[PDB]
Amino acid sequence: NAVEIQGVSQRYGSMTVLHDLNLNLGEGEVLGLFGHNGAGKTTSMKLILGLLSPSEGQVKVLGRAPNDPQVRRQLGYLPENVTFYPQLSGRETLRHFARLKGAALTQVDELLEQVGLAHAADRRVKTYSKGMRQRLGLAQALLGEPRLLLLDEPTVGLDPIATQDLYLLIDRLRQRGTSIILCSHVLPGVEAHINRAAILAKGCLQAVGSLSQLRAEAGLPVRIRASGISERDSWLQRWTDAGHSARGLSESSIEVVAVNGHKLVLLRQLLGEGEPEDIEIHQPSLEDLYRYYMERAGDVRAQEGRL
Amino acid sequence: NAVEIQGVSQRYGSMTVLHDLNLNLGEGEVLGLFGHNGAGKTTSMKLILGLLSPSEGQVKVLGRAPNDPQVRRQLGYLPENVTFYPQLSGRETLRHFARLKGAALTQVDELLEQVGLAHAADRRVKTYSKGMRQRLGLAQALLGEPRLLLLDEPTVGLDPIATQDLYLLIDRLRQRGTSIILCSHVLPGVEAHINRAAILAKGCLQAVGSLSQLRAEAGLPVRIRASGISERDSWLQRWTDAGHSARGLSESSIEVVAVNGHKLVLLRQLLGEGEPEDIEIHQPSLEDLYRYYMERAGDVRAQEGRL
Amino acid sequence: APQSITTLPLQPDGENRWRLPAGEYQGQFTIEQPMQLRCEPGAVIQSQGQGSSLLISAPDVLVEGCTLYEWGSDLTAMDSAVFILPAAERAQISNNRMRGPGFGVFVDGTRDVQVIGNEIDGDAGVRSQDRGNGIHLFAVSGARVLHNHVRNARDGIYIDTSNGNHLEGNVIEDVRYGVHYMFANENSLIDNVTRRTRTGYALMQSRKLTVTGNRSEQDQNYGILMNYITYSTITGNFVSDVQRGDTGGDSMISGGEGKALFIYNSLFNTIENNHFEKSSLGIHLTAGSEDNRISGNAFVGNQQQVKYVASRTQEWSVDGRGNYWSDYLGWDRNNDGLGDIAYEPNDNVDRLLWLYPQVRLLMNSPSIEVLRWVQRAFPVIKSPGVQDSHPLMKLPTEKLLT
Amino acid sequence: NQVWNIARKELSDGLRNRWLLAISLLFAVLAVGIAWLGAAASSIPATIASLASLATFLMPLIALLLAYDAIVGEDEGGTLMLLLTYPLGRGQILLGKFVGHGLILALAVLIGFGCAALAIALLVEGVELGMLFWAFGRFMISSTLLGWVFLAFAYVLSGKVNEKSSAAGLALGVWFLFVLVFDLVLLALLVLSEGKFNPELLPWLLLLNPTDIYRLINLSGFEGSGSAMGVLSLGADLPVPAAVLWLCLLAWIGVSLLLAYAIFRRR
Amino acid sequence: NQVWNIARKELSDGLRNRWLLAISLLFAVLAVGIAWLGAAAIPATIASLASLATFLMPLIALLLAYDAIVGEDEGGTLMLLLTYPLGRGQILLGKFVGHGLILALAVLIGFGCAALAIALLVEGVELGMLFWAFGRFMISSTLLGWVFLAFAYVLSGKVNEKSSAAGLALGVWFLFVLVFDLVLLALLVLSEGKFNPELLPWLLLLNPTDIYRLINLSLPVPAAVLWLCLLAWIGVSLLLAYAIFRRR
Ligand SMILES: [Mg+2]
Repeated sequence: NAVEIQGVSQRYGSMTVLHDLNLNLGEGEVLGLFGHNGAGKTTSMKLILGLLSPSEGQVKVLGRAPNDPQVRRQLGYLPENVTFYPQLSGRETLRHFARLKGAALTQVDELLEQVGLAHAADRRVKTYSKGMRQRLGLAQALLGEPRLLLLDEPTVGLDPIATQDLYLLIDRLRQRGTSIILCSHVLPGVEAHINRAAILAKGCLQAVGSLSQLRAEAGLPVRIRASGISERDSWLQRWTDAGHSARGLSESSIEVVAVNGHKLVLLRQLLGEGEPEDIEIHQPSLEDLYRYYMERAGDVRAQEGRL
Repeated sequence: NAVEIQGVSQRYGSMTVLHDLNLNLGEGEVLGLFGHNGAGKTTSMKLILGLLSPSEGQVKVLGRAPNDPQVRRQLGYLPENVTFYPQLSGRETLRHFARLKGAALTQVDELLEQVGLAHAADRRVKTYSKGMRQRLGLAQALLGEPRLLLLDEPTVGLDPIATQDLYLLIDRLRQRGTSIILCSHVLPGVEAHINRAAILAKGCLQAVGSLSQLRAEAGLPVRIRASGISERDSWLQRWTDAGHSARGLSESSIEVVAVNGHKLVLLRQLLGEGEPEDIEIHQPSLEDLYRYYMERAGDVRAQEGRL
Repeated sequence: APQSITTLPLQPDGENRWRLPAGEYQGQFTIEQPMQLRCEPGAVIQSQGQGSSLLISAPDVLVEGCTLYEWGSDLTAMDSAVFILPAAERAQISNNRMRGPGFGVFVDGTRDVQVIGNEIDGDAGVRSQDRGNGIHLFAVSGARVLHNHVRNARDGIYIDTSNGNHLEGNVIEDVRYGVHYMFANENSLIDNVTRRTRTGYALMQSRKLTVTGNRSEQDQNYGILMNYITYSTITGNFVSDVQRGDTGGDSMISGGEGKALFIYNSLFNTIENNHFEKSSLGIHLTAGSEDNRISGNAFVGNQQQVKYVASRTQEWSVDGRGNYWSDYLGWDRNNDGLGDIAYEPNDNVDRLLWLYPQVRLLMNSPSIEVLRWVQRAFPVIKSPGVQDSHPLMKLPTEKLLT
Repeated sequence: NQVWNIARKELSDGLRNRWLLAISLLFAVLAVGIAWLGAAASSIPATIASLASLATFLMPLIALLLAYDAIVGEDEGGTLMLLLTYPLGRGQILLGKFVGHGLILALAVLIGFGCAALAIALLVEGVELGMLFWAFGRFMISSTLLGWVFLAFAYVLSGKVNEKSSAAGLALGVWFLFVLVFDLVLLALLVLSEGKFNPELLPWLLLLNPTDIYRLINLSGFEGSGSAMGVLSLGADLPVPAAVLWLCLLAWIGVSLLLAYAIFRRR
Repeated sequence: NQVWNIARKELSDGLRNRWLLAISLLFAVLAVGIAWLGAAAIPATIASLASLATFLMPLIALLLAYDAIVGEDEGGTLMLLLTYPLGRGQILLGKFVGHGLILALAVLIGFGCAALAIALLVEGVELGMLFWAFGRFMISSTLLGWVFLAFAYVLSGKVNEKSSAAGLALGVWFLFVLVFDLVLLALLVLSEGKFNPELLPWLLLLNPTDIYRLINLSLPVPAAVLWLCLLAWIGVSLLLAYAIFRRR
């Protein structure tokens, strides 16, 4: 396993800023830490690196200790809102970062092409955009053969093509065997590429699992909309006694809500009879799950429309 | 009719950075301009505010002149990235914009309850986060009953709870009768709240309309994420030979790119043979629609997961 | 001690005029009769080393052309070469060569004595404390000592309480004091040159006297030292390169770093048209000696121009014409000879160094360079010094350098 | 009016600058300290030329500390692009910034020369209170004008640059040039030519430096010596009267403010 | 060794600083223009050059390295660099080598043209005394600059923002060049009954600019203690900077 956090408890003074977190990241998975901007996410991201030390437990990066020099040669990182040395060049910043991590200089000009920075290389860092610097900060994270990545807000300021092309680079890496970690604050946009999310509140760790495992645990409805449905009335009432609200839409269509523990028993009941006619399933998204788990154990909702 | 851009061919340096768009806007609709980091979005965002001059074209904001003071009272704006005045307080910088736009000073406290900032009011702006400045930057835009918002990426650096509730405030102002123009770059996520999108690049307006109108205009496949499948190779030897690109996401979880006439008949294979634990059907989103229009006119996709 | 008549003098003319032929002589000699004796150049009147060699007691004696050698050295009994009594009025001592360890010309109580054109080489081995005076003058009125050459005596031309006398054109080399003055009221001295001397001109307590055209070349620690001189006139003196050293005795002065002019308690005197060149101190003005007419000099090349340890203002320009200063960084818009801005030679930080010598370690600091510049920007902190409105732009002493 | 509504911001933003209040209290404790040393020595014409030299070093400094980031400090802060979408013009958010920063310099020198008057009327016994009020009234309404000149310079050098790190380099360059380089270039032109370059043009070269026009106004009545003036002793060769010297100081504002508006209008 | 790999960065980043290149050009013109007024107008001109290099070589050192640590924390690259195979010692000592060779070159453009203006404009300068008095001058001016380099790492590591780092770097520059010697003069001319002036040659050792001028004026102490007291001010303040940098 890549990261094996076995019950750590980080504390600054008297208060415990991270209370009994216990994670386990497999070597091919893509994990996403989601929490508010307090001490929930960013202290746990530092404990994986060598920046802090667990005051009650221990971590295990790649089956070692988190500050060994053999570890950090095969570990990228990308912090949120970095600005590099503005009088240097694009290429000379990477050639400086190549000698520190021990990666060869031949890998530098590949990586400037790999993030699409070859046209704006050999120019000053001060005449770069916000999204242009994020390509450079990504390019140093792929130095060497990184067996672990920690991308903290990797897609802000980027093009929507370049956002989409970034996750194609991500999905290449998680098939090549390098587990990575996302740390984002925009949940649609990462919710297609998260293999298993690790949403946590202010203090503790709330829920970790796959997206199927979160929706099966958090009882939350689904919108199983189905057009072209024949005969419309006994098909309508057979969900009402089943415990659903069948909306008799006019254009031979029936909207079926559920609780998604009865998910699979309705899909074959919509597919096995022979008249589904181009249905649409609308699962509850990640921010709806984020709305649930924060309201489950860590606040109240805002007033009717406030924030 | 809020914004009636009628044949604006903006050229400076005789370069034609904005070539002949004809963009209306409804009285309550929420338009989304989703340009690149080039000449498309940010040129047309300046023409609505009146601070840029329309070379050979008319811009009739609110049926009046684009730079009257009578329309700038009835308009709000939020810029790209602001750090307002780091020595001033929280209330006083909002009280400063109150006398500028001519709003009454009773409104400056109720916005600080509306924007969740009353806990952090009367404090220095150099102590605010990136999120709190974006919270403050919304509060000046809602100042003095605004009838045309113009927000550029309003949710960056913000909490996912506060991101979700900000769109409720946007949905509050749509029902109040105020047109709103979002200009974002994080397009998966803003598609749940816009009523029409305006995707443009290479200067020219490429396409416009609602999200139903673009999918009708552009035949796009349906992503069928299937998690908890029987075996990986039992299906990826079959869906690939069926002419459907299908990748992997985990140990036992596949996604399937259909051709929309074979979505349902191949969903018969998924349920009637080897039933998984969860099936999610994705509509063609705003993100994948955005990829089509740039490939319609302009740039070709990258190769082997670069960029 | 024989007499001058005990020699063999050949009379050339019968008007009491004698002529001693070439040939050596011996012992002391005494003039008791008004005999105008001359000498051939081979008349080496060499004494044995005791007594005053040529004592003169008669008036109107024209001693000429003698060559004296090795008289006594008892300075208490005044072993001179030529002793001249008060009754020996109007003596002429013309063109003589002297070599001996005592007084060269000791006169006292005389009137109109003339010591002209002589060469008095004093000593070589004595420590400049027992060599005796070159030309000693003790309360004489009317004297005329002209164009002599005294070398390696003790304290040069000593003058004690002599009222009216001229010192014209005499060369003084490698002695302790060049010219010493003691209570010599209404004196005069013109065009004298002092070279390599532990004090060039001692001017002690003598009033109303004229010091004009004199030269001081490479002397030690005191160029012209004036103590308690009143109504004097210092016009045209050239004092050059007063280097550091020590006087060796430290009797009336102390050792100095090199001062071209040291004014001590001199109240009224005109110090004009002088030239103080390349010494460590151009002029030292003590606190008791103030308000005297000092205008027209040339303070060139000195490492520190004026030393004035006071806080009283001192204008150094009579009738609107001042002195030429080498470091005067001024301009001249209205095309006169005068500069346009006044020249302060001393800062406030230039007087902290004189008051406290430990500030010499801090003298190269940038804060000191701040402290020099803050006075130039803020004149409230400028102590009232030794400034002169309208300084000169060109050298006024263009002739004294030859 | 909108010009006062944006002036009320800068009046409440410049007074929270802690770097201003350090060097505006430094202007108060030095103007008392110069006037206290002028009381123990008595003279009178040296404390005018030293107070005018103190405000030569500090009233350009407080003016350039305030307004070097007035335009470019709002442009890269993002709040300038927002402000043009308010019912304003580019001429109102510059004249409003000039009124807002101008009342700070009118108060930073009323603290300084105000406490200098109380360190003279309570220190020098038997002083003429009419002559004190007249001389320090001329110091108050002319050190603002020297301050408003360098305020209008700072709007010129902020609109031209587009990065705040380069605005601080130019504001330090303008403060070095006008205060203690132009006084040394004019000194070195007079020394090395020995006053024979131009006997009539060189007094008119004082009018191309507003710190020298400032010193020539306050040293009108109390001339005294020439060595306290130094390079400012060329003012006796100027045939211009005193009333035009006020107007030549006001013309340094209006030329360098209309230049500040013409640069900002094509930002 | 990775202490050199981060030193090659700071050479390339320091030489493109426009603020440094403005002052280092201004340092070289004032070093010829003082030498112009000392030859056309040699221990008398090496003391006035010592007062010049006491003004600007602390100012050059504080312009380079006031934002060395806290400028990287605000830029976010400091948090990235600690995740590299790098100790906190090699980042600080590697910046000290990298910033150190800049002002070891800035005196070679500073005094390299000043020694050119003396050896070629006196014509009989007796250059055998020059190559040892300027060899002692260029060495001792670098070590003065390395003190204020190590002073800049102490104040950068303590603060949390780049704006308050320049507020302390200006404050350290005012205190150590022209406030410490003015309170030495104020302890002399205003206090004499409670200020022993024989003690004052030992209080000159508490100021690295003062130790800089004393090895250009050759005094109760020898020269070799002053070289070991200037090097101890580097070695203590770098050890102080390393102790602060481990507490971020
Ligand atoms: Mg003149």
